[PDB]
Amino acid sequence: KMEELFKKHKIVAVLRANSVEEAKEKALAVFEGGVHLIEITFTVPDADTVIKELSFLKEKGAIIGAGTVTSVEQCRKAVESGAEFIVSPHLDEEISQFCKEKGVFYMPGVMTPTELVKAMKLGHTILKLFPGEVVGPQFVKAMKGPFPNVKFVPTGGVNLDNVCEWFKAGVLAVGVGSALVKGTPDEVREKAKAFVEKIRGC
Amino acid sequence: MEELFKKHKIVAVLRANSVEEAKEKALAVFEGGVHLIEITFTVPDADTVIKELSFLKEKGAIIGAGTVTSVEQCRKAVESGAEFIVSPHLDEEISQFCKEKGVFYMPGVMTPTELVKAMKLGHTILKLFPGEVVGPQFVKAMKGPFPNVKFVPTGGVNLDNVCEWFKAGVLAVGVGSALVKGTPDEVREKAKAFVEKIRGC
Amino acid sequence: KMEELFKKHKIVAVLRANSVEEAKEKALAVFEGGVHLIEITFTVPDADTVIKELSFLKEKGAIIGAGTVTSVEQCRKAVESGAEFIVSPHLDEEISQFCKEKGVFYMPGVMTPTELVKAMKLGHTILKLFPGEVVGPQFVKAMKGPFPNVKFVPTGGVNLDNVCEWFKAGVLAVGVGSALVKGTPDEVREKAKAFVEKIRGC
Repeated sequence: KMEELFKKHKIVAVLRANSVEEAKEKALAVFEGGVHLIEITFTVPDADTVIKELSFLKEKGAIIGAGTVTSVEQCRKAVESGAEFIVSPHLDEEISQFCKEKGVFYMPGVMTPTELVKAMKLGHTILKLFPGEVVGPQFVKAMKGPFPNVKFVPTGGVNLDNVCEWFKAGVLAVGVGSALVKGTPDEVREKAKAFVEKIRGC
Repeated sequence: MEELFKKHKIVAVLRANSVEEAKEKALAVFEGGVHLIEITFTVPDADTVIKELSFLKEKGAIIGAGTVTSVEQCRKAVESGAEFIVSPHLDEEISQFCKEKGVFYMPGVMTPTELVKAMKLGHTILKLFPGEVVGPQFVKAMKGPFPNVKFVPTGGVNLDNVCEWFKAGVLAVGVGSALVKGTPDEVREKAKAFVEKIRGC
Repeated sequence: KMEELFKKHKIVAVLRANSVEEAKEKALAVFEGGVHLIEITFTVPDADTVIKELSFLKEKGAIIGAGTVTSVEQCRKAVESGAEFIVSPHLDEEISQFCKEKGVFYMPGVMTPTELVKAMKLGHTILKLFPGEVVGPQFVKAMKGPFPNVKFVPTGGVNLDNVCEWFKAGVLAVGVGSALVKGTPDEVREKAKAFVEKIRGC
């Protein structure tokens, strides 16, 4: 289910905020601007409450998941609250096993070939590449040869200026954080439109 | 292998879409002066390719396997005559198998922590991958804390940067697409250029 | 205590050298130039001798530690010789445990988010980022989002040109090797003065 969605939409909003109220406002803005894939990070206070209270956005077509998951306890709260996918900055075998038990899509984050192979051995072929800015599109191109079956979602410093370079390198989708989600809701809505249009343009 | 890497300085990392293409490129490269030939397991029937190139060993070619990601692949490569095993990552299971089998294994590493784990498994010659991400800078940085580790970078090594890599302190380089892509004739020629450029530094 | 000393002093001299006498010459030079945090690496011959012999600087306010610690054996010798902190290029769980037991500050080095999370699970929030020149201040900015409580001390290529960029990126302190330590004692002392001024400035 999830693979096809990331393939279709090509962008996930990585939602960081300092309150439940701010996170909800930003999720709503990104969605109004055309971003349907929305990751509520666990750096948001009461992130699980946010996910539960965004059920109304799901009714409209939004796909709400959880990010910055660094423990199975957070993963469980995320899933119980309605998360449709789980993302972490790192590779975590425990979270991977939890998500399989629940039948929930997990996208671990990797930065190295060894992390990549460990993730692939746990059944993962769609990987978050984090921090993408640091390793660059070059990393994605380098992985093509040895790992033709693996697809990346680079996250970390993705912005309007570098988004097309990532798609030129062969990426499945991008995770956009601060370049998308910072600002007044009107600003965020218009940044969401800018990103959707930028991607449709590469 | 240590001494072979030291002497030859270049390993062709051979990716190809067929057995026939892989064999023709391995011959091209050898004819152009590259003695260390790594048949990656992304080559279809990479097993068969290594076995069918076994005769080149009699001409002094050293045929190994690359992109080895499981012990099952490792077994097939060794069974078919691979003289060395290379992977993009550090694999404890492949390390152990190659230790018992008495075959040289060069794991790939990208970080100081990965490097240290590989050293603890008995390795001091490491594939650095992807070289284009981490660069000569990484090789120079490792000389401080780990003076006795030596790297063989794979990834983006080309005619313009091969000498910088050797300036940074690498033991040999692994060259893929810059060497191996194109037709047999183009590959044999690019092989010659790399040997001369490397000798030239 | 070390967290507080890092924040106060902001720069650690990372001493590599080919002899005891060279290491001591460089330590004195850097100290006379106002760098109080001094890391003797275990690539210095008889580095534990260097640590013991520099003990007199401690009454002057120097804080002397050991770096390039790659085994518990070296860690035990360093602490025995008077090392007040321990640093490694990598994350070593055995060293972390030993240092925990002995009650000595340990700063493991990490280069990836997966290594970072493992180090956090071992109790570390202050991390060496190595090699700094490969991941850059962009790694430090990228980590602020998911790991807002983690503080970095980059080592690798920090120099007078980029030192303020690392601090502007959010680093707690910097580890400086050859940009600081290379040269005649007189040269090293003036570079130490230069680094302390430049850091105070930004």
